[PDB]
Amino acid sequence: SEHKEIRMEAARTCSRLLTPSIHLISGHAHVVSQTAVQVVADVLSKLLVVGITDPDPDIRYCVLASLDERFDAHLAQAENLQALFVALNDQVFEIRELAICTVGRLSSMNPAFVMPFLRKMLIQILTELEHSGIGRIKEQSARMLGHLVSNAPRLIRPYMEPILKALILKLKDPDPDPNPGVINNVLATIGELAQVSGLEMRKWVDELFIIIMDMLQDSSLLAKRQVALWTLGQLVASTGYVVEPYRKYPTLLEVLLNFLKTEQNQGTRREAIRVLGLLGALDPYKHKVNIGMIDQSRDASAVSLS
Amino acid sequence: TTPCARLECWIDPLSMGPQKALETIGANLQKQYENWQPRARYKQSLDPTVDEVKKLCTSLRRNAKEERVLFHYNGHGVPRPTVNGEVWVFNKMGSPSIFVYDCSNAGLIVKSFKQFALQREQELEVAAPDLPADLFTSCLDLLVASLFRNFLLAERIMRSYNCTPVSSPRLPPTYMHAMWQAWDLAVDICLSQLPTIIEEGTAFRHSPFFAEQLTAFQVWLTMGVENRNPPEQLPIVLQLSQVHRLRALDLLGRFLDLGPWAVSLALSVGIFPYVLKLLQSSARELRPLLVFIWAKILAVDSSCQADLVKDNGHKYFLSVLADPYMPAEHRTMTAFILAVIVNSYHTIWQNFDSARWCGVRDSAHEKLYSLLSDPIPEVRCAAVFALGTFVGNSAERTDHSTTIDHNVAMMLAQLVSDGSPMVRKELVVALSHLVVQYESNFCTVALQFIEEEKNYALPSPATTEGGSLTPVRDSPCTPRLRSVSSYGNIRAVATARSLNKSLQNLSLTEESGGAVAFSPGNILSFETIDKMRRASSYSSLNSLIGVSFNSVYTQIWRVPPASSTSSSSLTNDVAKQPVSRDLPSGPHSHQFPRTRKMFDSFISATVQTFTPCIAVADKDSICFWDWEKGEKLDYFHPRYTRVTAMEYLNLLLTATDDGAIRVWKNFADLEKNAWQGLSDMLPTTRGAGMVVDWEQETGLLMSSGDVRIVRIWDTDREMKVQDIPTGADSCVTSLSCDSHRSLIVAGLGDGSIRVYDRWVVKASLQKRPDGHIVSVSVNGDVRIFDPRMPESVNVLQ
Amino acid sequence: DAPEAPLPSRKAALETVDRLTESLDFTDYASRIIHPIVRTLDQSPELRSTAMDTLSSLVFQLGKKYQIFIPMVNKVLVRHRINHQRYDVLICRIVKGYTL
Repeated sequence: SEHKEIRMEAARTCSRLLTPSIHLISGHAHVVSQTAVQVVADVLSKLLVVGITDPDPDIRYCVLASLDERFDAHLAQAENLQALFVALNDQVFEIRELAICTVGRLSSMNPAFVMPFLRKMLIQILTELEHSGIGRIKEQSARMLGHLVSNAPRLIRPYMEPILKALILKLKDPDPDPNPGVINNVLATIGELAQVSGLEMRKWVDELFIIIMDMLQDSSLLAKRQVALWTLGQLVASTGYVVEPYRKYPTLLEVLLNFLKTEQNQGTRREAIRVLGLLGALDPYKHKVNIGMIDQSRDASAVSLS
Repeated sequence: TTPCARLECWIDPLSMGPQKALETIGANLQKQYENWQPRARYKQSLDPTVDEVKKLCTSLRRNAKEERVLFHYNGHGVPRPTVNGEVWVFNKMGSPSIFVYDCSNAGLIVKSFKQFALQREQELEVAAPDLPADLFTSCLDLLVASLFRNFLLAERIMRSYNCTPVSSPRLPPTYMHAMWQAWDLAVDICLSQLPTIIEEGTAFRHSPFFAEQLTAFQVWLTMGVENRNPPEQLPIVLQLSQVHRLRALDLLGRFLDLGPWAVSLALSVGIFPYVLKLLQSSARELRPLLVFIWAKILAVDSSCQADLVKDNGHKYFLSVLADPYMPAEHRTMTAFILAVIVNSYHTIWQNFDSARWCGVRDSAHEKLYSLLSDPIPEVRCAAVFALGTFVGNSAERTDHSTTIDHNVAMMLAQLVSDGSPMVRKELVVALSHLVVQYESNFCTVALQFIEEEKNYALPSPATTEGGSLTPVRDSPCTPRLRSVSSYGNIRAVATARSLNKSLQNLSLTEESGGAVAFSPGNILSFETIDKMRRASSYSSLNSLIGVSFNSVYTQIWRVPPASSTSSSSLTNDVAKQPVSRDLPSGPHSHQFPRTRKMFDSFISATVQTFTPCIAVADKDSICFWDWEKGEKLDYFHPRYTRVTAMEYLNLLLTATDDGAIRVWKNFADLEKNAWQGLSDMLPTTRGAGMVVDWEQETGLLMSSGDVRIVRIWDTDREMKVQDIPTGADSCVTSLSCDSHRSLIVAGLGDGSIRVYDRWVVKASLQKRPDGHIVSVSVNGDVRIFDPRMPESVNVLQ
Repeated sequence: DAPEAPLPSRKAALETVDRLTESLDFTDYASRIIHPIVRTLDQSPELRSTAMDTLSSLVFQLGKKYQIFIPMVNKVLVRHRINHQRYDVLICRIVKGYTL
């Protein structure tokens, strides 16, 4: 196991210019726990790498991340990476984002360096990481974040008015992605009123993007608990309607759950009456295994058939 | 003063007239100013003259007191009213501060100053003179009143507006107004600092202190709402600038929403995150989450200290920064708020840890005279030692110690009380940390002939001061000549008798520092008493030593274990078996347990290795008679070569008295047992090498000599002189390596020891006055070393 | 990237500067400001002196982003051959503004 890389030291350290990707696609399996791998985790990130050859010599030290001894080198790795996000490299934007996810994350500089990528937004999904990417870190110190956060919705909420869409969906994905941040979302929950309206008034476009409106309504409802008892029956109504236009309903699956995880339960089948039939309807029709699946949970988690 | 200083006021209704409640608003200012204070002259509507009068009244009002002075204005239909003169003829510790409220003229007014100053600066010179400094003019729809006027009052009041205004209040909702008083006690305390962050953020270095000035300067920054109008009203100041920005600014934003909940009803809260959430990761960077930052924080910590807070965790986090010092310690004093607040609490116990930890390290910053803080520590710092705990107070007690030894503000009587408690625990700690500390607590006495009460421990510590450790440390030698400062007055008289007693008690620490230190004025372990034995070798496990004796009876001593004589006159050799206690001698052999001879120019040096007895035989063919066989496999070929010593892992060494030191390639003698043959024959040292060091785990050479110098040698590819020791005035018997470390450990016919560093520099030197060191011993990892001298051997650690 | 009309490419990049001078500029937008830095390398050297000024106008207000963003732009104008001036002057200035 050991000698596999032991000579490859000189090799991986030395050139072979186009290949050392595969040098460093290795190790990466495995170990060789001696302190050279420290410096090996270093100098090949000190060259560093150039011209789209970059992504893994990023991923690597992310996979090569370790601790605790020399704390410089640890976030010194990060230091580098942090800088490296910007430089074109459109997945290598993502990819180093996609990494880390644990650990160390902190240095007050960093959030100020973390944030701007949330402030990219381009490309959209790049941001969508750091939200969750801070989703934890949010709750280390909201000090920087919670407000840096609070900006974002305060930045984001206004985006509900401005025409359509391509952003109004680029509202959607960033809506929950902070929800790994809990408390802030709690202490506001006017995202209800905004979005509660967002679905109602129609018909604006194809609006195909709507479906992801709902996902957030859902994941929110988790942190939303009996607080969320507000506005419901409408939702139960509206969605209960929304169940029967404009299909695929992957959400109403996940959607209706969490409502009942916020617990209007058995009387619901009065308010909305036919939901039984309405489900009893769907069940044979759709395949969409989840839809096959979730109606159960829908049913199941709802009720108790009376 | 209380309230601070003199202030000016004006209002523009129009021109020369009163008004309903226009009277009333003026006081509200003075009130608000008293809420910020001071001697305030209200006016209304005046034609310029009536104004001009009271300026001179305040120009009379004696501000050499005031810490500042103010000139307010407000909006009249553009009253031009002495663009220059009254202003400029009243012009540049009661420091003047000017205030402007304009559509335009504000800057112009400011612009005017400099311009008029440009005159009233330059044109004064040829008159050989108004000096602009400490004279500043601060600059200024549906819901306003007068913004920049309200701004400073009203600091938060205005803030609540830019809250309600607008888009954010969707989230926090909702508005109403007012009420909410004692929960608001924090918002100020917050918004107090919330700006100051940006301040320490942007300050550089123009800054506070002086209060009401900064109080404005703070409230100035509330102008960043400025948002109203595409002329976002852009106050101008030249005593900056960001506004905007300043994350705390973006931060206070939801620090409001923390309050917008509880205000809805019922209060209830209470609490709120801000100070807390700011407090927490202040440790983060404080630990290692910052690269220099610049502390990013400390400003916050200051006001944070003032409350019961959280006060500890702050004061805790304080010492954290005090740990990250020295580098940021200045920045602490930049903020200095310790000097403010740390001194501001002389009121600690649990805190005494931090009060030490913060304050000690603070007090450590070296320094500022405590002044009355010295009586406070004479209370507080003294009462800390009451528990005799902890070592957390070990040197922490000694914080205040050198202060009395620093300068005299007594430091004598208030110290006398401590003078009792100080020396008391001094011997009770018996730890050089608080002791070498308490050495300063001792030093705290200054001159101050005190009492036998003082003279009581004078001997008592001096005893432990004899004890110390490595008492021959030249550190004592200087520390000896230290108190000899008091002794320049000798030989007389009274305690001078008592002085000489404590004086003579310390023996002498002599070189190497003393070798330098002497002219400026101009552990020693075991010592056996018997006739001088030539070479001495301990049994490994047992402290029983062989000592080959000049009295021919080679003695065993477990530090008498036994003598032995199979030999005559000088017995110059003992080498114990590397495993057994079996020792050779010269060339009789013994085993200290059997304590008798095994088997017998004479061979004065032999050492067990392989299993060589490594010895250079004077038959001139060096004979190592291998103790198993007692047979010499190498006898090879014009003197008695000075050395046969196995180079540890690999080899041997031979110096020759002709001057040629010959490194051994002994391989074919070791491979048989090139029997004896020279690797490097290098006459440099004119004669017999007094010591050769074949490095323990490496191959360096050495040549010691009685040449009154030494040469370190590097023998790898070939022997070459590494560096040279020197400074010997007498015959240097030998040296050695430190086992793992590099210490040339040398000794001389003076009885003194030279510990020399790999510069070939003797760093430490043990000296004995009466001896001549021809012999030494060493214990490598754990260390107890047996030296020798003319009376008899002296072991030392 | 505009359609290929070169006028906006400058003129847009100007109205920026206009506000890049004025209030509320950087942090909320950073990459989106640095992204077009590349668009200067690609399209007409027209865009240089505008890029000179766009980027410059930034350098004034916020220096955080400035330093970052040191190296990126260092390589930027290499391909675009500029390596000058006032922007660099600012760079010198504000690096010195860090020494100051």
